Amino acid sequence: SRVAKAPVVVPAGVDVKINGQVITIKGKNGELTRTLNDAVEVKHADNTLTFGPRDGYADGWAQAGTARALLNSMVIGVTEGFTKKLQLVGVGYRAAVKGNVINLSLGFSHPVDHQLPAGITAECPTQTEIVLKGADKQVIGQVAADLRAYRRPEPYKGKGVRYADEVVRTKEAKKK
Amino acid sequence: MKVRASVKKLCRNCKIVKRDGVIRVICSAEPKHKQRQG
Amino acid sequence: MALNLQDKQAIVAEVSEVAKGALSAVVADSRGVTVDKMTELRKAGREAGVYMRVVRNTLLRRAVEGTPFECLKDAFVGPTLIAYSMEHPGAAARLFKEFAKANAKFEVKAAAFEGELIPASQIDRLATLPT
Amino acid sequence: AKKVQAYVKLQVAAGMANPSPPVGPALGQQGVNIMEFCKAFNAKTDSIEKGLPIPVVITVYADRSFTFVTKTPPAAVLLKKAAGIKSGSGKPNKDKVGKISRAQLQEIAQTKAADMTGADIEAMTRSIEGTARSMGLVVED
RNA sequence: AGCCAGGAUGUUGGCUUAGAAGCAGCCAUCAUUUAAAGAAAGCGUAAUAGCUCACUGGUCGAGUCGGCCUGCGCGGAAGA
Repeated sequence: SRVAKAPVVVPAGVDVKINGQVITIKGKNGELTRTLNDAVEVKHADNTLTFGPRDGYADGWAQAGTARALLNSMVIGVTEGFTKKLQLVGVGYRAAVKGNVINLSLGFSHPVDHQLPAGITAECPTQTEIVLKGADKQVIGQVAADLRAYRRPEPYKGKGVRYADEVVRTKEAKKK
Repeated sequence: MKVRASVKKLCRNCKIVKRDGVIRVICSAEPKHKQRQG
Repeated sequence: MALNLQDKQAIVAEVSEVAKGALSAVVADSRGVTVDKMTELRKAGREAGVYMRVVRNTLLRRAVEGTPFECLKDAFVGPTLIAYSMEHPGAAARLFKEFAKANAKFEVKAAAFEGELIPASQIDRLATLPT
Repeated sequence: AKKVQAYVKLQVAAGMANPSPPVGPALGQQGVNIMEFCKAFNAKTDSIEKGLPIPVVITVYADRSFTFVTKTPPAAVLLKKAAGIKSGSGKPNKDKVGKISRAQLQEIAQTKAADMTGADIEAMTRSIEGTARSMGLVVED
């Protein structure tokens, strides 16, 4: 509820449309839209955006705090744009992009080609690293989860697609 | 995953969650503390 | 911490000694380690002893409550990391620009120390010392 | 002494050299040449006491440059020195060993108080005094 | 509660000292230095260490923490 009380401040140029429960934000990076739960009173009423519980709903302050932090990261995404950074540690692992398609070679008997949704811009600074940018914080975490799901960081040599910040905990071979 | 009838926090880092009507125990430190039931 | 007066027994002990003292400074360590306190109070260990204070109580109404008792102008020193450097022995004593050495010594930023009362000035280097 | 990657605290034996089941690869896992350390320490054994658990603070630099910082022996083994009763805790509170005074113990505390980290030399001896019954000793008063 | 800091000095503490180094088992568990930091909280090491942790500063700005007694619920709950 502390996050519900602290309002979000829309920067310059970032549009806001409130036709009831549907919220449309137009920005520099792109245009995000989000329909909220039917238990929040989002009142622009000013520059900033505040969030209040609508009448009757018992989890009004529960739905309020998730309405803020959605629209908080939503207005960050249209201005700065979120970046997920991945890393292909493992011998003979390659990453490359061809448009909205990421080509991966993770030691399989066939290449895996993951097609990005509309809104993701992936590039390869080196061949063992994936950095992708996009507007929505939710959708770049989802496509980072799908690329990690192809080859998880096994706990012995750490081989596999991992996040760049993610720590991995290794084990030892049993005794011999 | 230790299925039980009585889950408890074993590690200091063990946390109780209530996903989908089931009570789990998630420990970020240890994977042998991953429990569910009860 | 304990109840109301135990939170404020040091705040009435804040100004009882600088009632007969007059000058002080500012120190802080957002990088330095215990060897700073172990040796810059060994600096106090050769100056007077223990109670050359390095107390860190500048919370937004904690030392601000202890501020209108003595040296009224230090109410604007309420924000981020501040420790009050109490010293009696010697008008313009030893610990006056050894903090300028401490800018280099092991406590990389000393919270932009400058010195407040009786040079009758803010920022101006403390160099007129009666030794 | 640099920061801690190969920084250790060591020297089970001072008068004895290279105690390999005590220390051995305790620094050899960090791989420091202790052969340059010991004959240097034999030149550091020019002035003071012999055959005693005296510790050391060792950190090396990036390019094999080595550095020791020795201190006085620990206050738990300072009780065995000025008193002559080479025993300690085991279970100390019901272990009776012996007793010497604050005026007997202070002779070696005349040197080590600057070697220790304090300004109260009358209280760095109290780091032996409360150690005494924690190693089963009494203090004459 | 986060966030930005410290988290040490005696001291491998005699010891089972084969070593347990604040981190297996003994028993102590005091003192330096204090803004505060545990002869140590747990992880990780053959032995250190790493690493955070209590504790202790700053920020922010309000309630927060843990038991007790009860109402109704949840899991425990697999069969032809």
